[PDB]
Amino acid sequence: SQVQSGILPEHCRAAIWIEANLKGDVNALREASKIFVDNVATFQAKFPDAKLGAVVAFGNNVWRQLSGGEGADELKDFPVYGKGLAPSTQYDLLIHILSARHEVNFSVAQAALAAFGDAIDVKEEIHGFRWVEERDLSGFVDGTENPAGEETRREVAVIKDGVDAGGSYVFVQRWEHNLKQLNRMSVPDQEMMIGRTKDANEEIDGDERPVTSHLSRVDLKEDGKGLKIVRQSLPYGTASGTHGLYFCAYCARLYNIEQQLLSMFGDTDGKRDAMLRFTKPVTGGYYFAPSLERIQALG
Amino acid sequence: QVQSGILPEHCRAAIWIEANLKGDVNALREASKIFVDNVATFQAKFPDAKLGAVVAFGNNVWRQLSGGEGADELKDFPVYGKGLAPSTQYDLLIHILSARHEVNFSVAQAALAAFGDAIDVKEEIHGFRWVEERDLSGFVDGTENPAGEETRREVAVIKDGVDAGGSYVFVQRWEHNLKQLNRMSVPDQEMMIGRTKDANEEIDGDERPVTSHLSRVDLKEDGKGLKIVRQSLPYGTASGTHGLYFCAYCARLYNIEQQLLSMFGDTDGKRDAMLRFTKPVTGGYYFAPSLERIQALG
Ligand code: HEM
Ligand code: HEM
Ligand SMILES: [C-]#N
Ligand SMILES: [C-]#N
Ligand SMILES: [Mg+2]
Ligand SMILES: [Mg+2]
Repeated sequence: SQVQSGILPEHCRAAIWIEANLKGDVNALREASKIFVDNVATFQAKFPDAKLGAVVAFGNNVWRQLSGGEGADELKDFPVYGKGLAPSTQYDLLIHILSARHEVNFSVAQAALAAFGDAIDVKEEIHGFRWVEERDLSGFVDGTENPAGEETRREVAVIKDGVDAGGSYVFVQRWEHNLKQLNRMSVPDQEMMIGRTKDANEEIDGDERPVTSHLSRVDLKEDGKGLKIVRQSLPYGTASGTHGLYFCAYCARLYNIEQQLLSMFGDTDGKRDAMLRFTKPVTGGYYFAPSLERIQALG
Repeated sequence: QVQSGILPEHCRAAIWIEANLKGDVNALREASKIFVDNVATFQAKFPDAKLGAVVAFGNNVWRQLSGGEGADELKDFPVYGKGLAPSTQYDLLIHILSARHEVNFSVAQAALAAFGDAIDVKEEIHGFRWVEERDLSGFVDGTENPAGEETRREVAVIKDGVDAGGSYVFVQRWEHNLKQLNRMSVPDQEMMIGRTKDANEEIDGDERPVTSHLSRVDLKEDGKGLKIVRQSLPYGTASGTHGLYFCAYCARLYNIEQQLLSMFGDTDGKRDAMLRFTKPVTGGYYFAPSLERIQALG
């Protein structure tokens, strides 16, 4: 019934994402997941000012085993989109921790690793940070059309009824920005690529921007109803090394996310997102975040 | 006028960049002036960040930029303990610290834009203050660090001569093995450090082993402490490499070297007990000139 604490929080400045494969028997994830959510409650009690939230989510094969094939009807392994333009790196477990304090997130990440122990093989650990003026590292404001407030975010992200009530589908994809390539583009060119102006963050009218602009690729409607998602993405990386956006989105329907990916990567109309001129996705996975009561009923 | 990153206390986050000079040493002259101007711009834009930064130079490049004048104690970081403390001496150190990691990141990008392809970045470490100002080992870090601008200036900043306003910097990245630490009982970890873990109380010098960290580094010469200004912070990922990025400033390189000779077995043949769970993997000495000296880089 109860949603996991990390799906809905807004404005968190820091996050940690851990993606891992299952090394042993899948049944090891049952007690580890219960221990971890108990650990999250302990850290929320110890650091109330952190406004800590976390999510434990599962890949298709593992979730089919843990659920006995019941529910999560849209869950599947992340496919390769655009025949390869969006790679697929589907793992078994996703742990997303977000709060106002990176140091508290770090302790929670250590608790997650202690709980799962050697049952998992960590493939990725990314430390996200909100950058100046809530900008992506490209220099464009991120966040503007993201669903706002608990009520609307719950409507978009949280499954309303049935066996999966309180759960959500998660999509994660790490992008590597080439800022030298971006800086070769004039600001008019970068704005036509995104579909919003850079300094003032004003939307460029849909009839004035290219159909390849990011907003034209992802602001999708079906008979006038927007295919909304709750984004929790953040910048990550080092200034001298790899950096970019760690894309993360929650939705009550995996469909909304998939339609945006088919659009961005050329599968819908043969055109692809103009942001591929300076950044590329290097990982990709779909996961199912059960409700807290469902995690308690894993035993 | 001292560089802004030496003296600030209680920084929440830092970025350290260590690099080698690829191009001409003269490219570091203009780049350093641009960078200190960028730091002043970021301090004006983000006053709440309490942003500071330091540009410091390795022995060979500082001898060229200074014409061999001053910085009498500067030298390439040697290995200590015949190898226990490795040496990775580079040409340039950029240290950025503040209350806001996001501001540090913009300043790091400005540093890389200023130096451009004249440098080869060897290391970039993003430090974060952990819960209760503890090191990742779980011990509080900073208790006996000089407190207040007056005392920190006395310890870190050169008082007179050509180098007035400058400071010597030492950086050393440590990689913690928390599995090895967790195999130790809390009393055994407490005798290794020389302070109690939860309460952070000093264990009397006559009660703790001479190998305890405090016994290795709380050194006195005729009753006067060999003080240093530490700016170290935890770093890393929970699943990968993590530890302490050690950073210290001192008006005399001597104080730092005496602590290293002690920790790594060169003084009395005994080594720091912390080597049971953590090890240093980089090491370098740099000279941080005063701001007036950076302006005069001609
Ligand atoms: C390099 C990676 C990406 C960057 C830099 C990026 C950047 C942005 C920016 C600057 C905006 C406009 C401000 C806003 O409304 O939040 C935006 C909007 C959006 N992005 Fe992305 N994005 C990225 C990847 C993605 C991906 C992979 C998806 C979905 C699969 C996505 C879905 C959205 C949605 C739904 C919107 C809101 C569009 C609207 O309704 O106006 N983005 N993105
Ligand atoms: C793994 C690396 C290290 C760890 C985990 C570590 C940890 C600590 C801790 C827990 C304290 C006690 C609290 C305090 O006064 O701050 C301390 C004190 C100190 N450390 Fe370290 N330290 C490390 C490396 C070093 C190094 C390389 C040096 C110098 C070369 C150093 C010099 C000091 C000094 C001067 C003190 C204050 C001692 C006193 O006057 O009581 N530390 N360190
Ligand atoms: C889009 N973020
Ligand atoms: C010691 N830090
Ligand atoms: Mg719209
Ligand atoms: Mg003492």
